[PDB]
Amino acid sequence: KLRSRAWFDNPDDVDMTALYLERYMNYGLSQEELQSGRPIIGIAQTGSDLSPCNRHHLELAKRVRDGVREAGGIVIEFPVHPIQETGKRPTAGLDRNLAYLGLVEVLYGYPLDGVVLTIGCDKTTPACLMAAATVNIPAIALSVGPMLNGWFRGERTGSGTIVWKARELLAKGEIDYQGFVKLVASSAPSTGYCNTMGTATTMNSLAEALGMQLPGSAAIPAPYRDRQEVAYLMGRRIVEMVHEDLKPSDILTKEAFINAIRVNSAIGGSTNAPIHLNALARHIGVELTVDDWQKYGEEIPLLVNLQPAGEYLGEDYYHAGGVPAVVNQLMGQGLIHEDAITVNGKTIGENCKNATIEDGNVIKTYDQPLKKHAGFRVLRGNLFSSAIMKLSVISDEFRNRYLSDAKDPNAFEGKAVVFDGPEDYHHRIDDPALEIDEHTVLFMRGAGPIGYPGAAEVVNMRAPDYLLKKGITSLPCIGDGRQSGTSGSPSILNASPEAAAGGGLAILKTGDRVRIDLGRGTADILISDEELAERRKALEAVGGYKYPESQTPWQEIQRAVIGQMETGAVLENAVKYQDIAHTRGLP
Amino acid sequence: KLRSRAWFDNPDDVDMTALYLERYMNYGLSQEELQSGRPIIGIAQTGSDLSPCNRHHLELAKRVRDGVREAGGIVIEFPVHPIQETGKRPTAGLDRNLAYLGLVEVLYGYPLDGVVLTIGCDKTTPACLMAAATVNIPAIALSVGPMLNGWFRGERTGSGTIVWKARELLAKGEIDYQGFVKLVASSAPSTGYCNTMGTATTMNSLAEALGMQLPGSAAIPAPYRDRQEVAYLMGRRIVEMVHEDLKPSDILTKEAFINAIRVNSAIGGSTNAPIHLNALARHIGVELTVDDWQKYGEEIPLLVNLQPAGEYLGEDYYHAGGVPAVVNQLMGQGLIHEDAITVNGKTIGENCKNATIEDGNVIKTYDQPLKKHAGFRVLRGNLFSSAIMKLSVISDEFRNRYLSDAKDPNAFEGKAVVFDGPEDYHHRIDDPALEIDEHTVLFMRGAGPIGYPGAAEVVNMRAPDYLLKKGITSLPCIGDGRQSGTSGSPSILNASPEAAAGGGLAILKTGDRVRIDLGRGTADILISDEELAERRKALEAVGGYKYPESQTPWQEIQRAVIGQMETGAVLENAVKYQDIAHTRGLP
Amino acid sequence: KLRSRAWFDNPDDVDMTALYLERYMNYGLSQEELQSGRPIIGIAQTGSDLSPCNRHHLELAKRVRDGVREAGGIVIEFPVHPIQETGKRPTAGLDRNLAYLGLVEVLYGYPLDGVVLTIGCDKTTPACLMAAATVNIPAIALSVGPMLNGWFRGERTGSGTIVWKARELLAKGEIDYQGFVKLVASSAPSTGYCNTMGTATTMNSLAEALGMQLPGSAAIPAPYRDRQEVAYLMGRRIVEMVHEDLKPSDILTKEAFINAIRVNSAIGGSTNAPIHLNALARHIGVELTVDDWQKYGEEIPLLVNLQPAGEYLGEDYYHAGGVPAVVNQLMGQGLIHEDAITVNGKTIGENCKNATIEDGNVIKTYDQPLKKHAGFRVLRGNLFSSAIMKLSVISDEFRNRYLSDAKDPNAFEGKAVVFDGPEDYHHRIDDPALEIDEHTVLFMRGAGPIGYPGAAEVVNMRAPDYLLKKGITSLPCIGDGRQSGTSGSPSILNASPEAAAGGGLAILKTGDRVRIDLGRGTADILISDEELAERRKALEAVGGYKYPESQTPWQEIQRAVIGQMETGAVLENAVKYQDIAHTRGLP
Ligand SMILES: [Cl-]
Ligand SMILES: [Cl-]
Ligand SMILES: [Cl-]
Ligand SMILES: [Cl-]
Ligand SMILES: [Cl-]
Ligand SMILES: [Cl-]
Ligand SMILES: [Cl-]
Ligand SMILES: [Cl-]
Ligand SMILES: [Zn+2]
Ligand SMILES: [Zn+2]
Ligand SMILES: [Zn+2]
Repeated sequence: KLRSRAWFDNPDDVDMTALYLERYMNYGLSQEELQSGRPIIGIAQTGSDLSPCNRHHLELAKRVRDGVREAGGIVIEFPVHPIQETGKRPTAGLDRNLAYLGLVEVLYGYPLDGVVLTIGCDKTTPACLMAAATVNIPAIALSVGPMLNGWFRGERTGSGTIVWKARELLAKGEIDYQGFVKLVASSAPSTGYCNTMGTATTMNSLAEALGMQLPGSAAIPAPYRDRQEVAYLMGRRIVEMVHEDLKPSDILTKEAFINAIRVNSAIGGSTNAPIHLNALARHIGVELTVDDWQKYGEEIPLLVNLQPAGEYLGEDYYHAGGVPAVVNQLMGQGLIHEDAITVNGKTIGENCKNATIEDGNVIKTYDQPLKKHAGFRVLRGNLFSSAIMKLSVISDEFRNRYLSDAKDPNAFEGKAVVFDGPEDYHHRIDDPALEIDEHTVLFMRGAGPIGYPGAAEVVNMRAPDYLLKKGITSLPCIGDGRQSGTSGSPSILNASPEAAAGGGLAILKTGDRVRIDLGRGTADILISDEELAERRKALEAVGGYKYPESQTPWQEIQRAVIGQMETGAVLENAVKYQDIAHTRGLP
Repeated sequence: KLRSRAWFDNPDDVDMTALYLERYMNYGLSQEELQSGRPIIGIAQTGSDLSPCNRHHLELAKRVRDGVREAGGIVIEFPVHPIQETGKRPTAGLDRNLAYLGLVEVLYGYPLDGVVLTIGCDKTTPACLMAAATVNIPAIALSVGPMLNGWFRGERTGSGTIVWKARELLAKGEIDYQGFVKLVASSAPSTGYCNTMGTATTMNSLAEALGMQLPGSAAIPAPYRDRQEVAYLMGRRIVEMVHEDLKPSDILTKEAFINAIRVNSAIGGSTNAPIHLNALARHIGVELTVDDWQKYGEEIPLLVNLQPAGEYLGEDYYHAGGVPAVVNQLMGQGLIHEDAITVNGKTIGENCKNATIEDGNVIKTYDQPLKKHAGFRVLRGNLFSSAIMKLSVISDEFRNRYLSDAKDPNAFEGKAVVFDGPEDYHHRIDDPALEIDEHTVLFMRGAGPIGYPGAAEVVNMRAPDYLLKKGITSLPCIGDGRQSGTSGSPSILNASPEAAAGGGLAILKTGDRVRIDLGRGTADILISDEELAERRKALEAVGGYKYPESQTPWQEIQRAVIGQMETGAVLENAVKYQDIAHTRGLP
Repeated sequence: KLRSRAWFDNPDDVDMTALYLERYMNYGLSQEELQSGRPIIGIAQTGSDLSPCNRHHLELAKRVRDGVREAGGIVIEFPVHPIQETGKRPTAGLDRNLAYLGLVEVLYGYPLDGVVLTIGCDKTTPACLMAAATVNIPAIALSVGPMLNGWFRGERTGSGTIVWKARELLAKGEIDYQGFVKLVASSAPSTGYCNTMGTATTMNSLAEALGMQLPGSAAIPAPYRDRQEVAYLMGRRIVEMVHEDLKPSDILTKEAFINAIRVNSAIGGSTNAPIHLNALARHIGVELTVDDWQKYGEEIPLLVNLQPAGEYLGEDYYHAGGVPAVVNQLMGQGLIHEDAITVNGKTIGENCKNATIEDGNVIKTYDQPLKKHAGFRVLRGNLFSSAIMKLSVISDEFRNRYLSDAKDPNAFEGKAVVFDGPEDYHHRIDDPALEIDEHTVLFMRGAGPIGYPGAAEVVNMRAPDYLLKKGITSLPCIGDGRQSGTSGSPSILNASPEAAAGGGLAILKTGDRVRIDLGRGTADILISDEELAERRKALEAVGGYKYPESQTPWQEIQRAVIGQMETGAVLENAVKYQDIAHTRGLP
């Protein structure tokens, strides 16, 4: 019944059994350990020098080993392909699908009965969970946790968030280029990932909300001894999960994805969460669209008072009660599917029914929330088939300026300024010839999965310095790229199809009038449908949208099969491989 | 001039520089270390629990770190995707190209000025060297080394080789199925890779002969303290190589490949060496064909008395003088390109001019060799466009039986028995209905890069047990797969194109007369050219050669671009990416 | 000039040089590394499973190694004998002198040119510094740092301090015996030592004030990446200190001890600091008495607002500016000997001249201090030749009750209740027959270096529960033992000579009137000098003071040479060994 026995204890094939035993005993494992029906537990290790965010997982694996051994298993630790958001060029999103490919190969083709997935930095959570979904042997995820709180002259400084606030304090002469480095260094005072509500905190929280972590695990800061005890408890549990055959497909049900969509809104989750969870849904065989994110999550209020939306940081999120406290608030409104089973063998409802808010400054009750209507809205129209807007970081300046007109409520119109990539933007934003005022919507195209190739976090553009000196902070930002989860920009992201894939962004000229109507969920460049096909005819004639040639073999290989962000930016030909450890391997 | 400064010390982009610094300082590296022009040295780490052969590299990296620090560099250790020959299913050759892809992405897209490649198990050497070739920043390779000698009742037992000798001592009732495990376990008495002249010993020796290791490094057994001192010396040297900009393209010249072809013959190298070095040649932009292997290497004699061809093991190879002693014997005949520069900054001729044979039982002089004419012969004909034959392991039983006829010298004819994969063979070999005698040539088809998908080491087939009980040991083996380097079978391997790619093997019927003529280098099934196209017409009509559907996304992705073993079984669309760290990234 | 060459590079003795080289090369060190005049740097490692407080030093040593290698040295890491305050029975003070003995043997008898001392838990700081003082090769100390702040329902909880507050919240029915464990576990949320102003924080701060750490090093919490960068900087510096021959005797001058006495008062240092620094003074050959502590430190105000005296914890102490900020406040009053050289090669005055208070809630200015007159007073009389009183934790309840009488200001009298050890006290304190009221001074005898043997932290006795239920919290505590540095008890400690050494405590009967006069610095049992010798005659006649027989060989060996706490509780025959690396070895 244990698939590892086909390698280490196969009486029908004496020759090959002796071959695997010989190699896997050369650092002291005994024949009896490998031939006594003990679960072989992989640790999918994401920590290294090259991934500082996840590096503490090298130490946490020691506690995992204690739990596995004690429970009767054997650990085989092995590496996941490196991903690092602050490091990989041109973009670390290029590499989520590559790490997925390799991890599928290890889980499928080696004698592993179960796996501990070490998650942390932005894309390691989906890469690990996607591969676990495809192979579908029992799997449990362990967050490494955020860095400790940053401290600067008595105030909390958040990683990532302090950058966008210092990039406006530097571009206004109020901060030099040397003290800019000190204010940023203060925000990374320990090991762990981003300590704001960035993509990493989002995805690790959602991994718990999905049922893939022990309750309370996601929020624990990396240097806390609580993280080390949880690592041990997961080592014990994954062995029992093997005996129970508790698989990702048993846990990652539609109602688990619904719980995660609603927790995402309540915690202020990143605009990257729909990309990664739609990816995961497809790889486990559950249907989940961008429209589901609006349907289940748009009207959920924001409860977690964390930067960039709020004031506090990861340590405070943990002390306040973390994911269980958030789930418990949603349970009080009947907005949690409480019977969804989780890795610890209990339902999310049983795990969270007694979770209280332990700090009311950091986590708000549902009825007195931090902000209402904090989910995602999907915008459609001639600009793109889908894009989403981060409603949780709309400020009162943005609300009072743009969303306050009696002629057209919850809607605005303005002039469009288009940049073709982040380099084009960084060379034209401060250019006074552009005449960027209070009625301008900046566009960023060519930054999607195929165009960049990435996709890259380049949409949260800053206003020109002649507008930031007058007092205009945030401006409408729309693009076919992404943004950092730590961004407090209420941008219109993830436009699908991208420009390089025939999206309407490809034919937008700077100076065209555009109308973003959040009420009717539309996003159109105000032009003729006749002139629309004329711009597209001239495009196909002069060769399609222009974007850089591939620079590596993987760039080229991935560009030929990758789909759009709307559906997870997955390798499209990989999705047919379902439950491959048990369906012999699938089409 | 150091490419790492674009990440850690880029005054034009203050924002992003602060971002990389923040993350890479969170385990204690100082700003000064990262912003003082110090070479950033990657360690491409191949050791893990999942790769027992290479696992000691986790410990060797400590000595590498000492050398890099002392020389003024900074180490960033990161993982290579796991490959393990005794472990990966269905074949570890499926994963050489996947590890290549990921390592290209790390070297190209991270702030690395140079890299230490940790090599060992069969495919880690080419995977690491291929990726280093594509990116072409300074790189040095470190072998982990073989396991210690096996000992069984006073005799040396070799890993891999003891299996083929116990698989014939078990299939003849002279060894049970429990004592079979003990005789094999004795051959793996420490950490390290195979201690015979297998693929790992071959490829690690060739890496030194190519100029990519310090002289004397390849042969050192893994547990020897000499291995730890060499690791430190390489850490020092890679930093100097960065200052000198000594690149793989400077070292991997045509004449380096010629030196390796000739060292391969002298050491008894594996039939997998042409696949991996033709791959490496293409990835560095040097021309190298299977015909070059015959042209430069066929007539070189066998000098190393190691199992499977000979008697001794890896420790003895090291004590006898290792690669330098072999090179020095070839230098005495003027058969080494002595001016080829190597990683230590000296030519291979200067490194080896004083290397002596220290044990004459283990390494023979050129003039009194162990065997003559020990290289590869290329066979062509209607069976395949190319295949090679391992001349160094032809026994006197094989020579006296097959290669001793006055009607046709150095040639034989016989009946063909075809198996479609290793499973078909293991179900028909002992079948008495086959009537396999002294005039039978067994064929193995469907085992190539696309068919298996692998390719897999399945050609060294054993004779039926009714022939092994009479006294017939080795039989002619021909196929479109590979064999283990530890095999003493003089097989005809690496047939290109494979059956699944339209090779002549696809239309061979069991019972057809075949003629292998080593004199004229031909290999034909004795049939009509008219009937040849008829069998092929019926094939294309009934759908092509049959082989398993892909089981994973990577299997499918790789099958669409992988080429044939004749030209390295590389990803064909990857070869256009040349010197991509300096040519901006290449087409 | 490097003493390590007598081992590794001694041309006069070829035989023995080859012997040491052979052994120390067996894990890969080269002959050239050991025979090229490179400083051999020991790391005196105090971390282990058995010493949780110091265990992170096992990880910090990696950064130390980077700095030593980079600077041109070689690291030899070796262990210090385990000491652990929360762990060793019957007392961890028994083992400070044993760790000292062993570390002297390593530094003196091995080829070490310099040493990094890893300090942390209470007694590792003096044990390491004492041994470094005796041998006197260049030495630098590295604190591991405190644990992170404890958090319980929105409030800071300190390790050790939360115990004394929960031992009074448990002994009053307001806390059960299970929730008692949770409130204490919250105070230890990471690796590191006690996060209050306990003995560890005291001694590590004083090690910096003495000049034995890089400026700013003492206060850094253990999990902060700042700790890892400082570890690296010390590895670099110790190599330069070897070239400069900057020795403990150059740094630990009388004026360094004066700086530490005054910093001790300003930070609220533990009553154990005089024991350990008088020990260190004697081992380096500087004169320092308990009277010096009063003379130089009594009138210094308390500036650090840390538990137990104040509100904050170790992280806040670091953010506020740590030791340099405290030194800078004392410099502003001319109370620092600013020209005392420190390990980094600069004077303490140059290192601290620009150190500012960064959080005014945590560190107070000298002129608006937290409390005045916060040092130690020495009490003498017929009870003991010396004892000290912790003036920084005298509460207003203690001040208003006891130190507020017009008949005798700053003085009190009361009834004496004597317990013979902690076991006797724990069996009699709550006994209602004792009738303990507002005019009772509790005594603890038999707890000194010889009696316990310890000495043990047993003097901070709690009031009976019938007094704690009425409202009487703190009572006068006097004894020949110690107390925890985390104690907010204004006790009279360290009585010398102890009862078991003939101190006046040995003849004190319960019920005797005693008069503690802090004004005249006297402490007498109000009895006749005639009756005093009568009680002592009856003692010597009936055999001396009673105390347990030795339980281990070390207990017995130490009892025969150990002196009293007044003079450091050192091995008295060890003090004559001065500068033994250079004076051939001393008498
Ligand atoms: Cl690993
Ligand atoms: Cl905090
Ligand atoms: Cl619902
Ligand atoms: Cl690694
Ligand atoms: Cl041997
Ligand atoms: Cl030649
Ligand atoms: Cl140690
Ligand atoms: Cl003074
Ligand atoms: Zn990250
Ligand atoms: Zn191997
Ligand atoms: Zn301690």
